Amino acid sequence: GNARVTSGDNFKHVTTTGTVTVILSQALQSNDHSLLETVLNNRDERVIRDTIFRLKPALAVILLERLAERIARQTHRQGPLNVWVKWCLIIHGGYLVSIPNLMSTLSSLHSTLKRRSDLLPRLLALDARLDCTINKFKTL
Amino acid sequence: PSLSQPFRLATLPKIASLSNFSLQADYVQVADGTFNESTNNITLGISGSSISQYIINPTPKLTFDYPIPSTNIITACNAEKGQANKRNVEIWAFGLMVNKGNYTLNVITKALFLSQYKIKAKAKVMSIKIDTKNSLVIAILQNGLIEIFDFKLTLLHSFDISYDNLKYAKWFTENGTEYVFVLCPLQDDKVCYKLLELTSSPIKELSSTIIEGFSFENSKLCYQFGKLYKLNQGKIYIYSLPHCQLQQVIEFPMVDKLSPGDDLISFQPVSVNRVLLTVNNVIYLLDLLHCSTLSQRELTHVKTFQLLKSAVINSEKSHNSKTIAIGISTKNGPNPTSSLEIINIDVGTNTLKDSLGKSFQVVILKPLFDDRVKCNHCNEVIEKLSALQDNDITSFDDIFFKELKIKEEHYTEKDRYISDPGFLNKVLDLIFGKFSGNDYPKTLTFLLTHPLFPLSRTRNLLSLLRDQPRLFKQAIVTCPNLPLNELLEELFSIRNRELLLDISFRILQDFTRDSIKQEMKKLSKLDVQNFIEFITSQSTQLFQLLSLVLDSIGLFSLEGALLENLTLYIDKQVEIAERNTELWNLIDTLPTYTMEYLDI
Amino acid sequence: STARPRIITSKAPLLPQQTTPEQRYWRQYTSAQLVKEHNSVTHISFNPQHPHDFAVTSSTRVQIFSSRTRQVIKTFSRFKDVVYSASFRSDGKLLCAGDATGLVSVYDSYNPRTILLSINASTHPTHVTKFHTQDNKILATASDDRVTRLWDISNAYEPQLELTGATDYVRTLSFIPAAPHLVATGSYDGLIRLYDTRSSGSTPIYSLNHDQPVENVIAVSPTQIVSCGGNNFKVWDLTSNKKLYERGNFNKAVTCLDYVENFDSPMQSALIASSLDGHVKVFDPLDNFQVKFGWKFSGPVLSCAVSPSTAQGNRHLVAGLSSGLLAIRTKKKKSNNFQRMMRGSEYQGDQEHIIHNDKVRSQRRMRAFERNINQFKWSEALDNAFVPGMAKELTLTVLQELRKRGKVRVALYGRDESTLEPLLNWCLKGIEDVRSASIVADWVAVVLELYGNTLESSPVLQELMIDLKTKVRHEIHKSKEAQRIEGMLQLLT
Amino acid sequence: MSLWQLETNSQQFLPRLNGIIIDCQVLGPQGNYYSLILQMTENNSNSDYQFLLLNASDLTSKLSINGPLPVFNSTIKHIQQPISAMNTKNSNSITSLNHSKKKQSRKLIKSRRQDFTTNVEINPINKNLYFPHISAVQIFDFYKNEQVNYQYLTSGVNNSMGKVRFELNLQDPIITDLKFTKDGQWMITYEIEYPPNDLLSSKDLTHILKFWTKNDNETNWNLKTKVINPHGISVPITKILPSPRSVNNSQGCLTADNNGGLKFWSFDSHESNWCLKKISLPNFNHFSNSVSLAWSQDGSLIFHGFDDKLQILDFDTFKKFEVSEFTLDSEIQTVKLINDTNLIVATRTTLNAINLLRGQVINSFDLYPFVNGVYKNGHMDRLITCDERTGNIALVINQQLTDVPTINYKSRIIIFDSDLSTKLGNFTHHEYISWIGWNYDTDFIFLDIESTLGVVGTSNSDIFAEQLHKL
RNA sequence: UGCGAAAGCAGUUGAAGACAAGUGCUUGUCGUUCGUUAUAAAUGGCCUCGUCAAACGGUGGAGAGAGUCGCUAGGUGAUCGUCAGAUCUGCCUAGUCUCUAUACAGCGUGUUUAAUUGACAUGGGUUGAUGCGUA
Repeated sequence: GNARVTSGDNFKHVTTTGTVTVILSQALQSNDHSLLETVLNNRDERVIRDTIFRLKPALAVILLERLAERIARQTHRQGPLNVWVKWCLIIHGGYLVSIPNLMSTLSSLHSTLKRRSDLLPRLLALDARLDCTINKFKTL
Repeated sequence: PSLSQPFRLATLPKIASLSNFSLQADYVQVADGTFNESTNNITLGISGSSISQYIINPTPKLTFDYPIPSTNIITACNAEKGQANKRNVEIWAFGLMVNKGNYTLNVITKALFLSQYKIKAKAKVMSIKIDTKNSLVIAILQNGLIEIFDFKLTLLHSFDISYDNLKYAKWFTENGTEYVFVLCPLQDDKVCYKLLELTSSPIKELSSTIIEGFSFENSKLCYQFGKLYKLNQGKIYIYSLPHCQLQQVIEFPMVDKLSPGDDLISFQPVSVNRVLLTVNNVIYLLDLLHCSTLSQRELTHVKTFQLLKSAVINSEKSHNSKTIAIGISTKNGPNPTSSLEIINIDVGTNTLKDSLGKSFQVVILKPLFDDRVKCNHCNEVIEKLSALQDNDITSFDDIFFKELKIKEEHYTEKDRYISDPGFLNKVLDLIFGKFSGNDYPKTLTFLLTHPLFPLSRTRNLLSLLRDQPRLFKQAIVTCPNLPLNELLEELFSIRNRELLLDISFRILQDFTRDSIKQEMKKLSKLDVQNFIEFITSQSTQLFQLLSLVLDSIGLFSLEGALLENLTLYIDKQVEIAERNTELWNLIDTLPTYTMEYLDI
Repeated sequence: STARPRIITSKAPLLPQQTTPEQRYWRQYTSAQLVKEHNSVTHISFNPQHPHDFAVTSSTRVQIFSSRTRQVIKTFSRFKDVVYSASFRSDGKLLCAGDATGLVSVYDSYNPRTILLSINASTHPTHVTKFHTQDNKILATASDDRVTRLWDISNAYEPQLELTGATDYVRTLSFIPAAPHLVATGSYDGLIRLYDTRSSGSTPIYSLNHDQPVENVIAVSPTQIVSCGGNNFKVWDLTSNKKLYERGNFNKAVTCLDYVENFDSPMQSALIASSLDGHVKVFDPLDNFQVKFGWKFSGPVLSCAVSPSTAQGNRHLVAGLSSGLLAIRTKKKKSNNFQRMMRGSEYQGDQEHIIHNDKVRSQRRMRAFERNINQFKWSEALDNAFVPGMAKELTLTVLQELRKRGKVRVALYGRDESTLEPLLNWCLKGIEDVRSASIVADWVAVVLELYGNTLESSPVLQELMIDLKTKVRHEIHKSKEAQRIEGMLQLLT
Repeated sequence: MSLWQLETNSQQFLPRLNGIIIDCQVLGPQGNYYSLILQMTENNSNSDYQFLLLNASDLTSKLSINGPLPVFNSTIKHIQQPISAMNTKNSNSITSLNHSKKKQSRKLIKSRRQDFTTNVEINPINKNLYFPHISAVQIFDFYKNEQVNYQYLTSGVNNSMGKVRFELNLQDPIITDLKFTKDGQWMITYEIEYPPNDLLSSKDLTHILKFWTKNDNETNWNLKTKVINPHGISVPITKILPSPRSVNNSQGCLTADNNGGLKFWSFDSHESNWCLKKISLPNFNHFSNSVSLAWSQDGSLIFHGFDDKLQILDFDTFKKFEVSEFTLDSEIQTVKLINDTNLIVATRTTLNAINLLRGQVINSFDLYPFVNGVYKNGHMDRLITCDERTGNIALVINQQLTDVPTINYKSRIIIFDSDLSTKLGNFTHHEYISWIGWNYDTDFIFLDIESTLGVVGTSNSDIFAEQLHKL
């Protein structure tokens, strides 16, 4: 019927010019998706590091939430959006350590990252089989 | 739960009546109305000195005092704030007796003196209630008469309980309806209990019962939430209203050691099923539902401390766990000085969490059945072992194994009878005393395999064994409840590769990840650096132990040059792990014209 | 015997940011019409009565839009200078308007030609003119003179009461329901002043400090009043005279605010708030005023309005922009001889002793893949999985059902390269998704173990494997990364 | 059931019967009724017969009769599967029957694991008896001794079709645990879905947890929420404990793994669904199926017994209390607190009573002679039951042999007071008692392998009147 | 088969008797016994009671579809070619941007936490089956 399916890993209820920090802070505060999307369109890693560097630690946490939801809904953005996530953890790591709760607020990341990794053993099994057949007819 | 230090409210005057410390409490009366959880004021009647009101916080101070002649003793005193014909007023009602010849009932009205009235009481006034709503003052007399007066002390109604020599009268309210009960001694240790309802007559008797075996001379009585508490000869008797029926008797051994006559005891309730008990200068907070001592405090600077009254929390409804109680403290010295003191009390959460392991009350395997189906003397052992000569291994092993009929040098399910802990501890003590140096008996090897190895001997157990190689691997593998700190110190101090893997396997198996992470934070930075170098030179349990290390070290501590070497090793391992996994999966996994030679 | 169970559609564990019942209602305002006006549309109001036409004030004219037609039906252009209000009375018969000259004009709604009453409220601009909700005769006016006069329709020569005490422009006026004597006004002082008309008046009974210029004050309920000013809106309780909640989710300064209750939405009550940042967002008063939906427009929003509770037809959401654009979003709502011969169908047995019902309710028609599985057509059911215009979720179920039935090889025996490519084509795209990755691994494994020889002699099948090996290899990188970010995320905690 | 019309060789069908048709017969002077015997081959432990009397006119069940349908851990007595075209898990081939019979007799005699214990539940609000049949629950009324419902609680090929030949090797989801909240308005079910064989994903079992609701008047449980892979991937839920009335007014539960992890779920009104409120990390690398869980009535403390070690964890912090740890001689089978003061802990070699107030064991009774390797981990828990007022019961079953073990069994019930000081009663029953549990009244119900639920508890007118009735 | 965790760790799958077929010999079988913890395949697949249209209430979504040479990051091809690059004003993938009946899937609206109505004579006969539409 209309029951909700869920999982046990859902811990929800438990330097340089060109930086877009000004736009990013406004977009996150007002939850303006369109304004946020333009910020995420920048792909120059030098820009990404600097913007997160100047971004206020309080706003960094909600940025991680926004990226996690975008990555979970769209798998094709998993690559380009990860560098945002990786830089957020590197720069604001000290702030993230000193937070009363992480699982409830970062529940979206834990679920999304957990899902992909659980497929890892199966994909290796498929890859080995595909190599076995790919090797066979290539030599023949 | 906890007990705060007492802080002084006032110094009692040096009056002859108050000089008798055993009877000192009876001469000081506490107003019920002014003393509760939310009131910052306390009204007190000191016999022969005055009736005083004090403010408790921020600092104790005297706010009002009414002098009384020194020959008078205050038998009952109450104070309540209310509106009287409308002005906000504070009504003070107190009764005195003068050499037993005349008895005075007095009401004083103060503006928040507006009026003062005085009448002659028939018998000693024991309990006084002020009903500010109806503008009434109700007095209970020792001769059984309950007299209702106005604020002008005009008699409105008089009710007789048909019993004299009344000894106990306490007030309580239930569901907004006002009730009172009283206890009247009878002969042959009998006691008439009557419950009265206050509403043509304003007093209605609801129950009347006679209680047998209820003595007063050595009984301390107090009431809380429909239950009556009677301490007698170290036993607390539980009577439940409205019939005052005995429910429970609680044994308190700490009072059974008290010689009769010298030990000063007071009793008061502080919350639901929680009371305050005092023995001379020691204060006990007790939970009677679970029979546990929540807290204990000794007042070394005072000879005795007697509880007078306590502000009681209704913990079932109140989120506040902090309250206050009042008592009289008597100092040590040739000229003892009595002082009134206040103690702040944390009752707790009224949960079994609070009472666990704090009981104030101080084995042999038994066949399940007393008596054609398919089957699937410790002290003497200790005495024999102790009598041996020192360093006599063969005899010590012979007596232990033969007499207990043990066959193996390691514990088996058939040795369940030997699991008595006291016997094992004594044997361990003998093994330590009887043997030292490099030679220990085979009994130690058996004990190391015993699941109930005492926790007391686990500490330094590895340290005692640092001589003999074989005794480690028995201890590491099987010895129970070995401390984590010692294992971690041995983990980073030992170079033997085999012990490292076994120690790593033991640590992870028996300890949680978070518990291990905290300890490694204590370990020196050089030791962890040495461990990391060991790596760069079953493996997952060693690597998973490494991943715990990097978490303990943190970002700040780790050094870049070593990080480069560690990174290269891991990348090589990841490539190898990827390579092996591919192998593992592999293990699991007509022409139109043809030219042929015919076989003929 | 039991009826055949229906094939259950596969539902993976919930992902973040699911659609909420509140969102599903507000997405239905789909049809959008963008009208251009001469100047900024300062105020928008809805007729309280059927058909609930709404009036928009822009430049020097007031226009009434038909609800059903969504087009102008009346025009009030008699005003010489700028207009500043078009509020209807509770009866909906009259609409009042203020003017920069300060004159207040009362026209008969739907009859622009006739002017019933003309009041010269002040020499300064009269920005707010609102009819009293409970009492029909008295009309309230607030002007830049900073005095909010209470006029009476019968006596237009002198104000009935002249409230004062505001040290700045008063541009907000509100009447509290169930409290006809009370009147609430908010000035750019940052103070919300409440007045009692029963008493002598002219001095507020008390003031509530908002700390920013107040742009609009609305009384959501008899005891709760919500005021929007500066960059946030705060809800005050009069009985306690303190702010219960405050939401500053907006970026620019909130300008307009409207409240609708007891309408057919899942949310009993809604609070729409303009932002001046292009955003108009919905808040739920039942849930501590939490955001539940939002729209974005081209430019700053000055006025927002929603159809009253008893709209009785298609609902409307209206947004007013400073550029002069008006955005409208709408949620749309034989022979007698033969009959005498056949006249018993209408009867439902109301007068009979025993009523007997055995008709089985109609089940929804089953899809082609379900019918094939029910008839044990394993191979055909596989074909129906890979057909053009087939839902991705529905394709996963038939693959999961066939596996659950134990028919994976059974469906794959009688196949060649011509009929194998549709499965491989889906596998090429299905491997990417997390939900279908596990199912793709099993099915791809079987076809390889079952068609190794055919793969050698078929070049087209090989190429499907080369690109597939590329894609699975790409998934390995994504899954490996997710382990690394997971690994470092453990370091932080 | 197929009606072959022999005149034209046609046929009519009555499919989706509850079980395979052992026997079929036409019962009536005019063939009014059809009598059928159904087998329910899903339960391998026992042969579950159901007698179905159908009305031939419309082929509707005129009368369906069956007794209790428990699922024992292992096959009992001389139960043998029916004959099929192939030898499968649910059937026997032509050749395999005799060898299977011999193997079964040899297993019952020679082997030492003789566990037939079955899981059963009691509905508090209604006192109906819930039997977790494989992939379904049979709701049975023991006051009336009649079945009241049979509901499918899992996905799978359960009544979509009739499995034949290789399809008969498929394993439907198994309902391992089934429990009720103290209030009785919520049902918690734990399921294991077995993948089909000969695939890449043929070794990865799926663990599911489900929360169902129904009003008292209704008779069918409605699934409200579904958790796929609780506690992680391929990690079972060994133990389930519904919460006491004190915490969340009985709308919570704990699930415990074989890795030592605990998860506390509760019903959140705002979300309207069950969500994971609290979590404990099963990070350490120790595995054991011997997990037991108890909760104090107040709700302050929770007793978690993993392998040989018992822990007292506070509910508020969901961690060890700040002695909390208790070591035991062998693995813990069941932990139960008869009263808040007394905690009764059963290990594989003995049973003990301990005072939490004193932290000292009062009484210890030997169990090794009777329970050495007879039962698998956790089943002694469904053997031992406790009242919340009077006391607990120990059930001990023995094979009877005269001059090598024989099939027949004898069961002994022992009533124990709180702390096990005295044996209030001692009774003997003549059959293997699979499960004994405490009805919410004082009486205790117990189930026999013979499917028998016993209870242990405290003139001219007169002549004309006769003749007229005769006529 | 035993133990265990689910991963796995150890250990098995023998002898006799009878029958059929082929040529005393060979193989295969067992509604035969003793002992040990111990491929399939007789063309053979699941009933009927009422359908269709339009709504409404929750539950999910990879959204169902069409544009925009508007941006961002990639992959890559035809021909020529002074290897720098040209014409195809190249193609494809992903994100972003614009739009629509949320357009997509599913359960229910016999009473439920919530949520429905309307149409049909549920028949018989004739023609077309080279049906009808589309390239």
